[PDB]
Amino acid sequence: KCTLKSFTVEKGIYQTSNFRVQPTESIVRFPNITNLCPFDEVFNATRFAS
Amino acid sequence: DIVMTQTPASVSEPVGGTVTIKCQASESISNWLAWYQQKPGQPPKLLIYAAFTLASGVPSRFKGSGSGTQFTLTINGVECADAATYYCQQTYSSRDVDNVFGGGTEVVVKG
Repeated sequence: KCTLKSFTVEKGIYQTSNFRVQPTESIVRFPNITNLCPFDEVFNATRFAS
Repeated sequence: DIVMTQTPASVSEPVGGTVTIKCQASESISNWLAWYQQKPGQPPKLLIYAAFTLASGVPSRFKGSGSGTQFTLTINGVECADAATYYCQQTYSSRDVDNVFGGGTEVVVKG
């Protein structure tokens, strides 16, 4: 009824909308890297260059 | 972490020439640099700091050049009074460093 914007629908076949199975869960895959990048030695350096 | 070498080991040139010393770094140290001279039986004295600026009371014959990795110390004219050992100091990062100063370079002037 909402698609036709009418309270009465004549006999027939109407295409209303679409369907799509929603995702079940979420996964994320990254390489087995554990070393943390040397942000400390670059940022926390006592003296910087010119 | 920071290691340097100083070359040449020794130089010899008559009174009218120009003597030059190379101080090279494993990784770049920017301008941060200092050149030191010690007479025998005498503590070292600062000659060039920041690799470019002349020290106090030092004659205008010693020139420091280069930036980053390669640094050169050039003397326009010798007078047989600069015959001594020269060192270059990293003065950049000394967290875990065996020696802030580099190798020894003795200057020999034959007059």
